Amino acid sequence: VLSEGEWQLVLHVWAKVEADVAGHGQDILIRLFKSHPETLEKFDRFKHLKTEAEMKASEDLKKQGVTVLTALGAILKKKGHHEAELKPLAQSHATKHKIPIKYLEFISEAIIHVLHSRHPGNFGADAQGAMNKALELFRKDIAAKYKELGYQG
Ligand code: HEM
Repeated sequence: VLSEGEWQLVLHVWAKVEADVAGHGQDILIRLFKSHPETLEKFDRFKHLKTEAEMKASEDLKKQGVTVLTALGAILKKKGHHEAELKPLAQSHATKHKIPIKYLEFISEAIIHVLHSRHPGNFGADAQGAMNKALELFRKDIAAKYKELGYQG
């Protein structure tokens, strides 16, 4: 369970993401695909992209980055009270997209990497620890839902 002070560190860096969620989403997805290229294979819409340049020019990838980060932002703003938000997300990602917990760890690592690079003014050590806690809680609750849904993540 996160403290309110930890939630505020999470929400204060998310406020900067929201200055330009599209640009942050491009950076985060591209970082994920460069660090863990196997994850790109899950996105049938744009798994054909070969280079970071193609990735940056992809309108579909940009829209996906907005979709991801906006859904995650809604979850974070619930400050752990995210049962309703996790239901459809767990179901689609367990059953339709088939995203292992290991890949949610990968995208969490990409989010932390991009925030560390872009936002040193709001992502010092304490803030990064709070974000890690929030993302661990997200993955913990998602993994429990995966099991309820019949998916070993
Ligand atoms: C913070 C973690 C994540 C969040 C909040 C998130 C959120 C979403 C949302 C809102 C959608 C659209 C609605 C839906 O299908 O449920 C979506 C679609 C999708 N997600 Fe995720 N996602 C996350 C992580 C991942 C990861 C790590 C992968 C793959 C490695 C992935 C693969 C996909 C795919 C393939 C789609 C369908 C894209 C398409 O329409 O072609 N997701 N995600």
